[PDB]
Amino acid sequence: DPGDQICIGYHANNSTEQVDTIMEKNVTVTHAQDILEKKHNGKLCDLDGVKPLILRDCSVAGWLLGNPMCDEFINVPEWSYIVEKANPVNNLCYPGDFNDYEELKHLLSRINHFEKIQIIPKSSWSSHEASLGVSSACPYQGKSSFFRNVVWLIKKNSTYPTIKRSYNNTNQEDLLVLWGIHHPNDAAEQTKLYQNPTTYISVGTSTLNQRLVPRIATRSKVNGQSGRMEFFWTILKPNDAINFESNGNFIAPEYAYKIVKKGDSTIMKSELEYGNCNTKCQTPMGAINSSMPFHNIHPLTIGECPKYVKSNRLVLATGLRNS
Amino acid sequence: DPGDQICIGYHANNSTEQVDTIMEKNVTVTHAQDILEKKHNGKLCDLDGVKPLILRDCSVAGWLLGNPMCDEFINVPEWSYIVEKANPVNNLCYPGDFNDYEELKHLLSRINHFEKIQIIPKSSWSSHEASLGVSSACPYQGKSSFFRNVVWLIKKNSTYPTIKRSYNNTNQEDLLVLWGIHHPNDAAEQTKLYQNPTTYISVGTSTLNQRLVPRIATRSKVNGQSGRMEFFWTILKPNDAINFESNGNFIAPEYAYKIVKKGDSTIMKSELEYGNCNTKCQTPMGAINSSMPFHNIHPLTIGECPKYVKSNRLVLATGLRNS
Amino acid sequence: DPGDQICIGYHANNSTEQVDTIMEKNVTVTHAQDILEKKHNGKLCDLDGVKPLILRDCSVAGWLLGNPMCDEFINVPEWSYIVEKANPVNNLCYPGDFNDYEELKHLLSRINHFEKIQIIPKSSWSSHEASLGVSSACPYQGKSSFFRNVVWLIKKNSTYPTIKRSYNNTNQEDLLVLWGIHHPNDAAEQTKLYQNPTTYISVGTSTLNQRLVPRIATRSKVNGQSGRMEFFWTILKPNDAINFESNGNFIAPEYAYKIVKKGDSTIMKSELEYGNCNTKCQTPMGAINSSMPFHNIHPLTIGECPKYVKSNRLVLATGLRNS
Amino acid sequence: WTGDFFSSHYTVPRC
Amino acid sequence: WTGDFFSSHYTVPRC
Amino acid sequence: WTGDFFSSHYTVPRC
Amino acid sequence: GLFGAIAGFIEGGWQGMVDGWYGYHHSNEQGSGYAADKESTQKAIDGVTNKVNSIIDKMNTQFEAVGREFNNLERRIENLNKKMEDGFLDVWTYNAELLVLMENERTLDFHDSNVKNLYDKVRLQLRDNAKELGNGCFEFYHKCDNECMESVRNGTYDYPQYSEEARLKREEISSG
Amino acid sequence: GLFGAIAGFIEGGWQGMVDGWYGYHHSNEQGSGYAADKESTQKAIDGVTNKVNSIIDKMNTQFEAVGREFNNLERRIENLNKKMEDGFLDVWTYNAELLVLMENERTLDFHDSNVKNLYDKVRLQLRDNAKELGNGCFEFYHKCDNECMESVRNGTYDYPQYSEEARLKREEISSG
Amino acid sequence: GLFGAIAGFIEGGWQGMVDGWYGYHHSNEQGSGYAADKESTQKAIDGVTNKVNSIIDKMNTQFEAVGREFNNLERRIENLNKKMEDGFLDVWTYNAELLVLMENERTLDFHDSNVKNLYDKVRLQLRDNAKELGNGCFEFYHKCDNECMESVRNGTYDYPQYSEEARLKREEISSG
Repeated sequence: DPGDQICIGYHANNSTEQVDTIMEKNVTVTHAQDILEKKHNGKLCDLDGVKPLILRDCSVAGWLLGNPMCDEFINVPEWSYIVEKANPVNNLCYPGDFNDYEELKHLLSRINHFEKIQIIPKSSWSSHEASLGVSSACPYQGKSSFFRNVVWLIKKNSTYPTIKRSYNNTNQEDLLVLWGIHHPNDAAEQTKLYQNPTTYISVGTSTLNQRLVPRIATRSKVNGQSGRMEFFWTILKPNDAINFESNGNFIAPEYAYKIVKKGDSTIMKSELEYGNCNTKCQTPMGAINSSMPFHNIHPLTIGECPKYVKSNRLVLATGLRNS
Repeated sequence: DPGDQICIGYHANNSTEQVDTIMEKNVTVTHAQDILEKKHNGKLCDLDGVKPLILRDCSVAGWLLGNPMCDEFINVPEWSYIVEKANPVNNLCYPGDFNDYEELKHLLSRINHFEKIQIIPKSSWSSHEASLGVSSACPYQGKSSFFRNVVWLIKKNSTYPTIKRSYNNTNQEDLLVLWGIHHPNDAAEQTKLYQNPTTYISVGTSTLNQRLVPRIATRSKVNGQSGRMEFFWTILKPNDAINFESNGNFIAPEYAYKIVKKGDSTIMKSELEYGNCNTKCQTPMGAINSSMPFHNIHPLTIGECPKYVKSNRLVLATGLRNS
Repeated sequence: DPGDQICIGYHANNSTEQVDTIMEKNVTVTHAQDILEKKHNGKLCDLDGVKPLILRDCSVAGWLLGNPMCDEFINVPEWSYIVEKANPVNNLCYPGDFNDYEELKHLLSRINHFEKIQIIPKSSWSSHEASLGVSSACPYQGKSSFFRNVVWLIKKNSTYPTIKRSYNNTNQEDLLVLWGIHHPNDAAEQTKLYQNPTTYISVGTSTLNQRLVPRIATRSKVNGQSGRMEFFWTILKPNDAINFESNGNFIAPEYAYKIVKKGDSTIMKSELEYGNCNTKCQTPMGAINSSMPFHNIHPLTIGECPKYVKSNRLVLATGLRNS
Repeated sequence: WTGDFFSSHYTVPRC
Repeated sequence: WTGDFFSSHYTVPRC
Repeated sequence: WTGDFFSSHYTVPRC
Repeated sequence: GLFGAIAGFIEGGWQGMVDGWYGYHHSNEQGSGYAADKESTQKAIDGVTNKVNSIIDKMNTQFEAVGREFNNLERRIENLNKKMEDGFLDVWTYNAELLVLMENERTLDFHDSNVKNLYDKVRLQLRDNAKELGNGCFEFYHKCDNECMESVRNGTYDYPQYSEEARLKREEISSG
Repeated sequence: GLFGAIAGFIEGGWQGMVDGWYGYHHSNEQGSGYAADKESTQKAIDGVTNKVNSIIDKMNTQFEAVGREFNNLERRIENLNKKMEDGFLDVWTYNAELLVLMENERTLDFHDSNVKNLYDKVRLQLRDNAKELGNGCFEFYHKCDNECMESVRNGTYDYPQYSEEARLKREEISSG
Repeated sequence: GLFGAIAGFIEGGWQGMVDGWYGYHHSNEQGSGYAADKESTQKAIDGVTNKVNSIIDKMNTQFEAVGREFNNLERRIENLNKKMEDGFLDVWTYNAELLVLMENERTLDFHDSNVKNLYDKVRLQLRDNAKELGNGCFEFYHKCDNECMESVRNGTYDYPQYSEEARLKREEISSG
């Protein structure tokens, strides 16, 4: 008679999941786990319901200096991350330079609210022309103007007295102070805006000893202006003051920002826009909401985010070869 | 009859040693080897019986410049490593700046004996006031003084002649030359210390062309002094000389250090103290004497030291699963 | 009767190839693959039949500035890589400095043909002495001379008028513009070469605002000259011009190089010479033509090259243990 | 992390 | 890459 | 490095 | 694979097996069906989940890039930043891919080992009383009823009871 | 090795075997010779070539150094460049060497596994009809001619034909 | 484990075994005791020591951090230094931990393989003359004295001497 039979073997199911090994690839398996995510919404979102600071076509310089076109940001709320275009076009309206701009942006990567306070009022300029510092390269509404947070002081009558102003951080939070120097094309322009021909700017703090002198040269009409405007910045510790003393080519700090919230943030070089959303992970290419430990979207991420690998397929085999 | 029996099996002992694997963890094993060390004495020690240079509450600047409080180090012997506190308080006594301080410390990481030689004697100042350069911000013994290795030259009578001094490295070892510039608060202070109102400092070597000019500004009484003192340094090759030419605000190099021993050293940012010991491995948290190849104390080590991993447990299984 | 016998076993051949494992090393194997290459020809070669730019004992500065000894390169063709000695001796003939030399070399790493164009003719100097700027530290043929691509302008009669020259990149390729400043030993030398005692140099572009002033100091006769020559450079975008305005100590840009080919290149610090060859991989120690994926010659390679590992033996076992 | 193989049959470890 | 073991006997994969 | 297993019985390699 | 069990002498899988990865198929006089060895399947479930989570936790300490800016005269340090942030990415992507490949090959062969172990286990309990067909099955000389079947499965095969019976039944196979 | 087959119960290799890594040696009344199991040898050839190319492709994404210069006041950033370009080289050289060691140990034991699998395969086809000598050979109770030999090799051993014959031949061995 | 020997059909360890990791336990008419297979134990000792030292030597080329300082305007390059020195530390700590885990799992299964190899070795020398109980032991049909025992151990089991005796003794077990 045919005998009873015990047999030994394994399980097979309808899984078309394939996994790769060192010797064999595309091995069909009973159970597998994809460990890599490849899905993004394609739009900037809140992070912990905290809105991003979408600078749009404006730059960090124009936003902090007060470019007439960046007036949309005159008052910004708390942000999780700034979004700045690669080549923002609302930048220095008056051609010039920002001393250690990239460093200032690296410090901005660690802030999460700035409060703008008028350090020196624009009406505090009795000996000098305050509202005469407007230019055609900085248009606010098809008429002329300048950076809002800074004042382009100009001689009164035909006399530009020595400015000797001082501000003490009575505030317990550190302050961000920003000033500037106009570098004109000829000595006639010099004496026209600032009577005194030889001019100097003296900025002094506990860690600052600054003796600037305008550089007059035949430069070119960038933005229609051959003159330049070099901008400088520094951080004021509490119980600490900044002293300005200048006789010409002085761009006076009107507004200054305090570091009220020093959290964690980034500068996202992305051309996307706010999409009325909130996610736990944000990339320059979109937002990710994946429990998978890995991702392949963008190496620069913000928030609770997966790890980034430059791979296209990552699946772990959890079962055995399928029939 | 019951037959004779040969059996096959393995060994089990009293080992409570547990090792972890990819699928199973806390696996009791017959024999294991811990490859990670987690023990440190907690004190700074000699390295090859060579004492450390415990700067205590002094800084590298104050030690090399000759801060009146750092006089304990007026003559230091050979060291294996410097120990500097995070925030030493015996630093620039007179507020100022050290040009490329961090670079000079990176070069100090490769030295193992400096010899201090008087390059320009303090009595070599016949035309200028040598021992008048003392200040209240630099107290040596509840009276006033200045950096020892540098001279604060001051006008004699009411005349400050042009200093034109020169020193040739007749020495085969390279020399470390350090000078400085006083930046005063007003032109009255200028003419008070140095009659001449417009002042310059000219330092010249084969690789140096230095035209310094004092910067007068309304700075603040840091350490009770609104004036500043900027310090500069350079290395003199043998068969090579430095030329100084100055008419004011000149801090003259008295002493200079030679690189007599250029070995291997470090700057240990640690708050520990010398504990009358000698070890082969030193960390900022203590000293290690372990034959184990790995360690988890501090990423910055000096001497024959194990490798550092940020792990808490590392044991290799050398035997089999214990019953 | 003795029965028929089927047996099971493996292959063994004459292979003396040995491979290492984690527990056992020097394991003789039937078949192995060496994955590491250790062979180089020991000579510089073409890369895609494109000749290297063997600077010989000349430097990049002397080649671009026109050192009288580097005249062999007055006209260089397209190259795959520059070869520069560690210490080229045909360098700055007149002692001085090159502003941001290493950066300029990093940019040269991305170029593959430069075209030298006379921007300002040497005969365009009617108000100044053009062919009087020759020096004993720059010998062209046992007589004296200077850098060819630059002009050492000198006062005419006893008058050095204000130079105000300008050049527009009418060329669609970017331009490399290089100038310089003589820093003399005494004011007598100043007034001897440039009548005017106080001198300035004003260079202006869209991104440049440059106000140089000569620094007079008692420096030393390096190359027999106590005066120095500081050289500066910048890149001119098309539709863009450079403005020079100077009254003394001005080294005028005669020739300028255009970036006609911006490919991929390197600077090979090697003492080898051209060996009339062509290879797909070039190293500072030689050339490699190996299909093996790895190599151990030099970490810096150019061209289709294997990967570099600091290992001496790398063989993969493809067969089984040999008898 | 629990991949949940053969549900209602085995206690997948890890939570 | 083809190491060519036991030539004229087996089709070493990979080209 | 010699871990010395089963001492006086086997020649642990490596010195 | 390494143990010759999956895709080897057991050339196929059981789609009818549903409650486990490894198990047995019986075919006695009373019926034929599939049962699953719950012990080996669980042990495998536990090991596999622990392997995945360990891999994930080891990967969790992985370099994370930060964005920085460098002007047109900081080209060398910009190149340094670029090459390093990408070299860490290269190293880490390799690490992940290689670990996946290796640990998968080892998971597959772990399943192979489990199947071969269970096969050998019952080959050792079913002694001279069972003929080994080679396809992964055993033929009982003495007929093994459902309870007798589970005895084989659950590991409580009281051989001596069927020892005499299957010895007498082997006598007939020995004499034709 | 791990499977005890190469350097184990098969203590040596066959230099006369030329067409394959694994195979059989027959010695019947008509002759003695070496044949090679082409299936297992190919499978091994394929797996080994695929392993090498995978290793090479995984290694292909490896850090590449670039040369840069730093003046005498850029010593700190020069040290950074040096340490990083060398640390990537250290990490990558380790990765390569370690991977070579591991994947070799696994290739060798893959060959071991293949040999043991083939041995078990024919041990399972040659049943009570063959005595297992232990040295890696089997002695046929019933004489197996060349065609009968290939039947064992190619896996088409019609046991029942020789079943009766080798059972009768085992009867004599059982009675001396 | 992978080979089913440790924690498998040999469910426990011998605390009385003292001179080796692997070995045998005899129980004849004259006595019962534990002996250790010195060959397999040494081979394992050698392989394990070589594995540890190789791992240590491969780890010896590991990145070492150096301390540097950057002023308050060198924040970007300070961040670069920090991230790189820590990223090398991350990569290297992972490498060490992962290698430890993998090479341990492989050491444990190496011991498993050795035990299973020795078991199969004596199963192959003890032929029809011994009954395989399954728990890791064999019962000699013919009584095997101490010298006969060592013959099994040292690999010099002269089967033919006990072949006739255990065949006659199997005759009685076959007829009850």
